[PDB]
Amino acid sequence: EAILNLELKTAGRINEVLNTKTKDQNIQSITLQAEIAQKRLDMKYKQME
Amino acid sequence: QQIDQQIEEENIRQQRKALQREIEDDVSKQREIKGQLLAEEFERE
Repeated sequence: EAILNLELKTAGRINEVLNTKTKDQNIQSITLQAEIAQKRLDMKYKQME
Repeated sequence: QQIDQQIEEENIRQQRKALQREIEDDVSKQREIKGQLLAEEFERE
């Protein structure tokens, strides 16, 4: 029983890490696309002015 | 000795984590830089 909870401690650790790296990158995705949307403002506004 | 070493086997299983933190740093760099760059896009225009 203690052995099995070692394996499923490991599974837990892995899943924590997977969401950490997955959502880091998925939040970055969208975030930087939002930065592109932000780019639309600032980029065109230089010449708009 | 086997008990002692089942314990040590786990002590050794207990660096990857520090690298995971380092990986978050790698994202921070590049994330900030792309937004830096949109700010530069306005400057560059």
